Amino acid sequence: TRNGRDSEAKRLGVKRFGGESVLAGSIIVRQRGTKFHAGANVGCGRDHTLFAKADGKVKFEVKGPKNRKFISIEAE
Amino acid sequence: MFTINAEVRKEQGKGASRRLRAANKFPAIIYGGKEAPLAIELDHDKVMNMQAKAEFYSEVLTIVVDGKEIKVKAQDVQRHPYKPKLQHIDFVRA
Amino acid sequence: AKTIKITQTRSAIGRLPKHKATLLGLGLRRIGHTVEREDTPAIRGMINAVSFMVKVEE
Amino acid sequence: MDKKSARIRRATRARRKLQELGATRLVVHRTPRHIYAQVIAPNGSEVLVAASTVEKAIAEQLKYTGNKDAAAAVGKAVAERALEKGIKDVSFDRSGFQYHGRVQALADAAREAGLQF
Amino acid sequence: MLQPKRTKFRKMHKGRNRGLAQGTDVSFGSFGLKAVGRGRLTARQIEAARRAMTRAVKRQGKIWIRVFPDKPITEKPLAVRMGKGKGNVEYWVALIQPGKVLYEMDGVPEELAREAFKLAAAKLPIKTTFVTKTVM
RNA sequence: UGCCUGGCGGCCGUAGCGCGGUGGUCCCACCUGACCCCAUGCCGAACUCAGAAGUGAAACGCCGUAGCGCCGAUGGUAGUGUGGGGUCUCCCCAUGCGAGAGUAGGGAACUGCCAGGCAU
RNA sequence: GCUCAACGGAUAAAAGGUACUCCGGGGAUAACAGGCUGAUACCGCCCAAGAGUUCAUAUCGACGGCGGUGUUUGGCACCU
RNA sequence: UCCUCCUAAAGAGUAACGGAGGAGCACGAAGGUUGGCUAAUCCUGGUCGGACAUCAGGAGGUUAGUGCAAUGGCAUAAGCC
RNA sequence: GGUUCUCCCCGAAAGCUAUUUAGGUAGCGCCUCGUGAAUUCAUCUCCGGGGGUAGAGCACUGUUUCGGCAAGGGGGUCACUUACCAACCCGAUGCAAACUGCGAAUACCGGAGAAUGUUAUCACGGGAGACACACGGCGGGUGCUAACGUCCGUCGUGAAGAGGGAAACAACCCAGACCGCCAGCUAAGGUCCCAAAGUCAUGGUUAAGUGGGAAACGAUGUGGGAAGGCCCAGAC
Ligand SMILES: [Mg+2]
Ligand SMILES: [Mg+2]
Ligand SMILES: [Mg+2]
Ligand SMILES: [Mg+2]
Ligand SMILES: [Mg+2]
Ligand SMILES: [Mg+2]
Ligand SMILES: [Mg+2]
Ligand SMILES: [Mg+2]
Ligand SMILES: [Mg+2]
Ligand SMILES: [Mg+2]
Ligand SMILES: [Mg+2]
Ligand SMILES: [Mg+2]
Ligand SMILES: [Mg+2]
Ligand SMILES: [Mg+2]
Ligand SMILES: [Mg+2]
Ligand SMILES: [Mg+2]
Ligand SMILES: [Mg+2]
Ligand SMILES: [Mg+2]
Ligand SMILES: [Mg+2]
Ligand SMILES: [Mg+2]
Ligand SMILES: [Mg+2]
Ligand SMILES: [Mg+2]
Ligand SMILES: [Mg+2]
Ligand SMILES: [Mg+2]
Ligand SMILES: [Mg+2]
Ligand SMILES: [Mg+2]
Ligand SMILES: [Mg+2]
Ligand SMILES: [Mg+2]
Ligand SMILES: [Mg+2]
Ligand SMILES: [Mg+2]
Ligand SMILES: [Mg+2]
Ligand SMILES: [Mg+2]
Ligand SMILES: [Mg+2]
Ligand SMILES: [Mg+2]
Ligand SMILES: [Mg+2]
Ligand SMILES: [Mg+2]
Ligand SMILES: [Mg+2]
Repeated sequence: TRNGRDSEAKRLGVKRFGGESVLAGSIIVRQRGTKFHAGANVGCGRDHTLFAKADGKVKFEVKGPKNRKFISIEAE
Repeated sequence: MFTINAEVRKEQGKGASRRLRAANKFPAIIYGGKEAPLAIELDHDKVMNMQAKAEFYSEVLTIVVDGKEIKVKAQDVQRHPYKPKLQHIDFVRA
Repeated sequence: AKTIKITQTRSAIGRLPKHKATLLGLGLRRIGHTVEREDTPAIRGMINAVSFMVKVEE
Repeated sequence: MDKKSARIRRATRARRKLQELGATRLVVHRTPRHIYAQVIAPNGSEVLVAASTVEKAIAEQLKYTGNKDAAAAVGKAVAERALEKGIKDVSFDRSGFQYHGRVQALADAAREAGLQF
Repeated sequence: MLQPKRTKFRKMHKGRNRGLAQGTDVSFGSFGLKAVGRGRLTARQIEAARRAMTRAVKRQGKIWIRVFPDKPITEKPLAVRMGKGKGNVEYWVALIQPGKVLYEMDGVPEELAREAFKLAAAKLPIKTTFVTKTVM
């Protein structure tokens, strides 16, 4: 029937990009599913938020037989 | 037996290639085998007329470049979207 | 580095923000103004962004 | 899924977790005739110590290489070999086999001989 | 008269019509009618032109239509103000870019195809030209 | 050191699929037996245990092979940042960036750790 | 313990009429006329299957195409 | 009021009485963990049995499934015991 | 509605969010003044990043046409068959804001470095104003790719900006006025007279006052270019 509706935008996306130095706990990407997967020193929260488990530099990689995207954290 | 006269291109890319066609010439390329591709420029009217005979697309042609003869076959052709004109040709070394 | 001279050749009025900011970085204050700068890739890069409104002498 | 591809699937989760944890794993492989044990470094690509029933010093003292007594012998031997190299804390990677019977005989003996897990 | 039998969505953004055509060669028949200009062909236009060329050959030979009007066009009627929801779908067009082969034909002599395509072209809102099959 | 096999990784299709050939001393596999440990929303299929009569049939591994997948230029084409222009629904010029598809072509993976069998 | 859903929730508690009307304001905003537009209207043309015994275009013309006017039905809300 | 997608111009955000839908609940297991498992669809064969029930094989390979809209995820499953 | 002397410095907004709110108001954004603080910020260069847009493509989700193959359905049997329709599949061809087995330019985040920039940056504190925007360019939704229409994004200008040009003409082009000059150079735009500057030079085109309004379409107007058919076995 009638249209006219939408919902508030959820501000998903990458918060820290490659190379960026972050403190442990910092959110690196908000996403709805695991577009990105947690790599070394990176954790996955219940809404698939990836966050730093250690102080260091953000590092995006592509790994494994499925060519999946992973975010890890390098000590700096 | 078709004989095509060509010079090697001094430039490359979109700008250079459009300037060729505004000058009644058009780019082409020769590849195949051991030698490196050879970017060239052709006279439009001369090759337009030639390629209006099925033989062009099935015979061994000879391109003459700096008084050297290269034996080729026509391989692909890009035509203008709607005019009786040629935009580009691939030749493969025969 | 080696020194080049840069002159502003058109008005800054009506230009893109990034271009104004690039003129500021060159230190050009007005049409006709000539400025002595070092010949670095960083400086050449600013000249290049606003090349349509500056003249270089080397 | 055939027996093997099925087992590898059964093994993937635990191995990723151990990989994540950076653990030194004691990896077991079982066969109808033989059983094998490897202590592999966290990089996943270096074997620090190993024992199995295909090596003659071990199979020689064994009735049948493919049973529980043999499994106890292999486990005990990796443990010893491992302790002599300073290796003590590891994690068990049952590699998709049930923690049971032979695998468990191997595990129990490895612990018995001072290997910590 | 051509129309999609069903669609995912009823209505469509206006959008734009930039670019050159894909499908610029005579790929089925012997001769083709090609767009030289840019624009919209309605289903009624496509039909009017198909009829004309088909009279012209006395339903001999064979005819192909390379375009399909899959874009729904809406309109607001008289005495309605702006807004209050998007208009109602009234008809369907195909978006045409320079170079699109519109119709193909074979099984007739070239002279007759040119005539038939001449009659058809007089029904269309975009300039066209007559084209032939080409080796490669 | 060389061939062969098993395990664990790197790499993530130039690495896969198919088709043909090929291997069992060893390893692997099927296999034998099953009261029992243990198991089947039924089933010893699977999981599991005790084994060694048979076979490499299947699977697996190796070698071959361009039907397919995959990779893939050069050149042109499309788009586009900045500046300028036209007949401004769209385009053109200068400059910089420059695809996608297709073409030639590549391609029957590469590689580390440990262990076992064989040979010189 | 509130569908305080008018969902940052004026009160625990509330519908209407005014052509008998009134004040403060707005061309911030409607009705007339102007203006912009020209889908619609009106006028003209392009193609020509067909009507016209025969014959497309004397007189007309299907399916479609392109325009001109400002001129109807409207759109807008720029002036008052 | 709230959620999902597009408009939205490849970071976030972004309007209209723009284009499409959904929520105002459910669940003590439909939560936790250990252990295990793997769809759809099609072809062939098979009592009653039919285009379609349950059985077997083969192709297929997640097109299934996810309490519910949409989108993003999901095989190490997040799906199923 | 009106709000009264002078000079100087800086200099907005017409947006977000909430509002019995919508021409009101509040917080934030943007202005000013003061205090303090970092190599704080900007441009460029190199370095480290994620993209799913333009474009393309058609494996996916849909849509689409031609050909092959085909289960199935509609019709005739009194199980078999018909010039019918036929999904899937194979080959070929297009279309997509809510398609993606591809994918830019730009833009954005981060590191480092020089030059430049009257700190341009951030923090706290005193004072606000503003929350009717307009046109133009680009990318779009809506509308008819109608509107001096309407709604977002982004830049420019007007607003709050004089001067030169576009006859006149906020919003377009050039350009930013501290004051004085009866000096000089330029910008856009111009140089026969009104009217400052070429009745300039050189090679062409046009004959329509085209230039100095308007499409499909029509035509031995005329200029340039590359080919072809017939022809002294006599062509037109
Ligand atoms: Mg260019
Ligand atoms: Mg068995
Ligand atoms: Mg075999
Ligand atoms: Mg080859
Ligand atoms: Mg390149
Ligand atoms: Mg690329
Ligand atoms: Mg490419
Ligand atoms: Mg490819
Ligand atoms: Mg060895
Ligand atoms: Mg409210
Ligand atoms: Mg009365
Ligand atoms: Mg009364
Ligand atoms: Mg009054
Ligand atoms: Mg008004
Ligand atoms: Mg009026
Ligand atoms: Mg208005
Ligand atoms: Mg008036
Ligand atoms: Mg975005
Ligand atoms: Mg963006
Ligand atoms: Mg669940
Ligand atoms: Mg599990
Ligand atoms: Mg059946
Ligand atoms: Mg000032
Ligand atoms: Mg209230
Ligand atoms: Mg970079
Ligand atoms: Mg596109
Ligand atoms: Mg078909
Ligand atoms: Mg402040
Ligand atoms: Mg307000
Ligand atoms: Mg407002
Ligand atoms: Mg606005
Ligand atoms: Mg307006
Ligand atoms: Mg004002
Ligand atoms: Mg004037
Ligand atoms: Mg000034
Ligand atoms: Mg004068
Ligand atoms: Mg005139």
